[PDB]
Amino acid sequence: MSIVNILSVNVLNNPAKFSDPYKFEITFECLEPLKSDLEWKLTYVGSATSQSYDQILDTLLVGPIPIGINKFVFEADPPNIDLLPQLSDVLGVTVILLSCAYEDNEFVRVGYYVNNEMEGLNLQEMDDAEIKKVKVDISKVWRSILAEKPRVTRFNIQWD
Amino acid sequence: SIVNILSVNVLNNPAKFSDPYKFEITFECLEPLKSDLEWKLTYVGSATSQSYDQILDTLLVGPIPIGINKFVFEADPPNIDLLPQLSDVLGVTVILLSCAYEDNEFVRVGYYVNNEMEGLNLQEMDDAEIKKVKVDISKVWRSILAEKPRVTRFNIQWDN
Amino acid sequence: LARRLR
Repeated sequence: MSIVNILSVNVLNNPAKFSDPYKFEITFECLEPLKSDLEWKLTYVGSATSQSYDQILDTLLVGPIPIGINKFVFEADPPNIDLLPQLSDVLGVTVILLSCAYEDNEFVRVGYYVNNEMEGLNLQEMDDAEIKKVKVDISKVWRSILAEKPRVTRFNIQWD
Repeated sequence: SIVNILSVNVLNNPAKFSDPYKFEITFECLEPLKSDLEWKLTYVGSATSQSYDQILDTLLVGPIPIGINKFVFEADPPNIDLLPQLSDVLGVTVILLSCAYEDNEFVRVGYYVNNEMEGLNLQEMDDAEIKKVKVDISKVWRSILAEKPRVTRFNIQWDN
Repeated sequence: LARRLR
C-alpha cells in the first residue's frame, strides 16, 4: 500500500461511556500526490461469529492530501442499540475496525478488541442466562479500547 | 458572523431527478471556531405545508481554517416511496441549502427547481391529467434555478 | 478539510 502509510493511531478518550463518540488521532504520511480524497471508516463489530451485527459508525472524507506528515482526529458516532435482541449484547468483548480506502478500495484496516462493562455488574460471576436477561442502563456502560494491541492489515491497491 | 458564504455553484445542472446533488460551496471563515459546520440540503415537496419536506443529507465539515474554504456537498436525491402520486415531483419544487453551528442555523439559501418529464408538456395538461399521468422517474429532469438564490441569515452565538 | 455525512 505504497502511497499512504499510517504512522500512529491514538484513542483520545479511553475508557469512555458506550454512548460517547469515538475519537481517533491519526498520523500518516503521504509519499506522493493523490487525485482523490482518502475515505476513513469506523466499523463496530457486534458479534464474533457473523457480520450481521456490524455497524458502520461513520465515514470521513479527507483531502486534498498534502505530501508528508498529516495528522487529524477522526470523531465517530457511537453504535446504535435500537436493533439488538437484548442490551447486554453490548457488554463483554466487542471489536472496532478503523480502515481507510482510496477510490473505494480499502488499503489498510486497524482492528481493536474493546472491553465493555456496566457499573454494578460483574460479568465473570454471572451465568449466560443472567447476562442475557439483566437490565442494562446504557448510561452506566463504559468501553475500554485495547489500544496497545492493534491488528493491522494492509491491502495492495492501484492508487493513481 | 464568523462565516460568510461567498459562492454556491450547482455542478450538475440540469440533471436526472434521481441523480445526487452536487453543490460546490466557497465560504470565508473570519475567526477560529471550536466546532464543525453542519450543512444540510432539504427537499421541499409542497409550497403549502412542511409535511413533504425531506432532509436529503447532512454533512459535518471541519475543523475550519481562517480564510477561504471550498468544498463539494454531494447529497442523495429525494425519496419517491411515500408520495400519493409520482407526478408530485413534477413542476416547480424547492431546495434549501443551510448551514448551522452547534445546532443553530445561521444561513439558508433557497432555490426553485423546475422538473419536467421527457414527452410531457405540463402547461397543456389539466389538473386531473397531471395527477393521473404515469411518471417514469428515469425520464424526469430537474433544473435548479441557481442564479436566483433566496438568502436568509440568522444571528447566532458562535463561540461567544 | 474533513467531511462526515450524518
